[PDB]
Amino acid sequence: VTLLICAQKFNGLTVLPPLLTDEMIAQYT
Amino acid sequence: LCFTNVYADSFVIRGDEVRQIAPGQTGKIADYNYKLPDDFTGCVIAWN
Amino acid sequence: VSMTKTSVDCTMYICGDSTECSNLLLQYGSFCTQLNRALTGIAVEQDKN
Amino acid sequence: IANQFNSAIGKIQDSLSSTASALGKLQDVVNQNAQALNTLVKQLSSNFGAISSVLNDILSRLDKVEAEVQIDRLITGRLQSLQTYVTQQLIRAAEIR
Amino acid sequence: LDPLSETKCTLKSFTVEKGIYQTSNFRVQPTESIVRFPNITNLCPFGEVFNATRFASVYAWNRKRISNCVADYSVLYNSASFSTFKCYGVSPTKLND
Amino acid sequence: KNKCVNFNFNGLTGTGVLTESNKKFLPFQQFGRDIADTTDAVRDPQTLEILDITPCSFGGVSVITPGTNTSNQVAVLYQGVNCTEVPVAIHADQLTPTWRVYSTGSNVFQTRAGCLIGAEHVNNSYECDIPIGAGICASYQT
Ligand SMILES: *[C@@H]1O[C@H](CO)[C@@H](O[C@@H]2O[C@H](CO)[C@@H](O)[C@H](O)[C@H]2NC(C)=O)[C@H](O)[C@H]1NC(C)=O
Ligand SMILES: *[C@@H]1O[C@H](CO)[C@@H](O[C@@H]2O[C@H](CO)[C@@H](O)[C@H](O)[C@H]2NC(C)=O)[C@H](O)[C@H]1NC(C)=O
Ligand SMILES: *[C@@H]1O[C@H](CO)[C@@H](O)[C@H](O)[C@H]1NC(C)=O
Ligand SMILES: *[C@@H]1O[C@H](CO)[C@@H](O)[C@H](O)[C@H]1NC(C)=O
Ligand SMILES: *[C@@H]1O[C@H](CO)[C@@H](O)[C@H](O)[C@H]1NC(C)=O
Ligand SMILES: *[C@@H]1O[C@H](CO)[C@@H](O)[C@H](O)[C@H]1NC(C)=O
Repeated sequence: VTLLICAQKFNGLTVLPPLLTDEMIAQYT
Repeated sequence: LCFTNVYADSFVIRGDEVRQIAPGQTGKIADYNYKLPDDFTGCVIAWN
Repeated sequence: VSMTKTSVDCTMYICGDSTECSNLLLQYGSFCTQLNRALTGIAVEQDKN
Repeated sequence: IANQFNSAIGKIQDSLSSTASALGKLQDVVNQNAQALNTLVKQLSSNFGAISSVLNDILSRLDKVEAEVQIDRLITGRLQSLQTYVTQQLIRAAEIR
Repeated sequence: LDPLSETKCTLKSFTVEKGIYQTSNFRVQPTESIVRFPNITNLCPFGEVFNATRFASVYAWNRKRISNCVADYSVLYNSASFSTFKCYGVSPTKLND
Repeated sequence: KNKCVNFNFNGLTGTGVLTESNKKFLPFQQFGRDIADTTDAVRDPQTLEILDITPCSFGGVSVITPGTNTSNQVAVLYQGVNCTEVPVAIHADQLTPTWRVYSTGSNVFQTRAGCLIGAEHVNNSYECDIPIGAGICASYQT
């Protein structure tokens, strides 16, 4: 699974990070 | 209808400049003499 | 389990550096705040999930 | 029972190391989210009946008076563009929940 | 006045509960302004249009190219001689920009 | 170039950061367009030097508080911001936010979530109190 965006930002569209990083998800798992 | 305050602004111009007394206009009467606000409320009355 | 969190500045999307647009957009009331309240509720839920 | 388990976990890797499409349920989510932001950026290019899709082309040309009738069109069409996106995302968030 | 005041003002409450509270997006504003027009040492021959001795009949209306020249439209719009001066996708006052 | 300015090209007045474009614009190509159908580049009419336009730096801002009941002290998170863009944020270049008591720095911590100011970074881990993102939380403590 592989996760434009810059142009979306130039237009007020932003992505926020998840609270648990992929390392914290892997520690729980 | 009632009104909070009322004013009458009185003056003389030429028939050709009467169009400049409307709000949001341009030209030497609207720019150098008498400007109405772009949100004007009131009535413009003119006669020969 | 979750999806991408997004936030959308309703002023910058609708009004591209336009004060006139802003002063016009203010005539719709709470729409922009309601859109950000919705996307924040979706975004908080991605961490709950 | 242990050799079976070890062989069954072996096949799990083989399958994931081989096929391109096994996580199709997760990529879809990424594809849906991206497609909705790319559609929302495309809405900006629409006139909605204004003389241009660009506010700088309206402000530089029409004076405030003539401009507001054009700016309102762009505000009206964009506002819906955002409402559409947020309604699609609120419905789509309930699928993910 | 301060971040906290912007959260009180965004929550519409004079007290704020413990937690993170998104506020207005920040943004650096222009340090100065810039204008970049192709430098033209010649102006446009509007006198050879508006003061030409003979106009064309409407059944065979004339068409003149205006090119590689500066156009001061404030002179054209300031003249009280024109009974009609209507601009349809632009405004005459902002033609100079 | 590399400055927040109100540029104007061929009648096109726009606000953005002009920058020499690395894009190999063909001679005929005047303006440069971004995927968003927006102007990401433009040709200078006088001195031919293709210019990438980029918008001036921005992000969300989020305020972290033990709650007005507990105290008035707060910490500020600048979303998706590297710490070096908060020295860039100066009153000289007035920003939408008129307040700037945080640009005094010394506690500017960098989170993957963004630039966080007024909160003291520590090595101790705790249960998450206020969630900042990318593994970081904040809390009001001695
Ligand atoms: C019962 O089934 C198991 C498999 O579940 C059989 O075990 C396999 O036996 C073959 C040889 O016949 C080996 O090559 C395989 O490695 C064995 N399986 C595993 C995973 O190690 C077993 O033979 C079956 N028993 C009967 C009586 O049929
Ligand atoms: C067309 O001719 C008239 C006069 O023949 C010009 O009008 C003059 O304009 C100047 C300013 O450029 C004024 O100072 C004069 O007072 C005007 N004279 C009169 C009698 O009107 C007009 O400029 C000419 N138009 C063009 C495009 O050359
Ligand atoms: C403007 O003047 C400069 C002077 O060096 C020249 O190089 C440039 O070509 C001129 N602008 C235009 C119209 O190209
Ligand atoms: C905190 O809340 C309590 C009630 O729960 C109230 O009595 C007290 O005055 C508050 N303190 C401050 C400083 O807000
Ligand atoms: C911020 O920029 C500096 C450049 O000196 C870089 O070294 C650092 O990793 C960046 N921090 C983040 C995570 O943005
Ligand atoms: C964290 O530990 C490092 C050494 O690993 C030390 O240099 C640093 O000062 C510590 N920071 C805090 C906040 O205690």
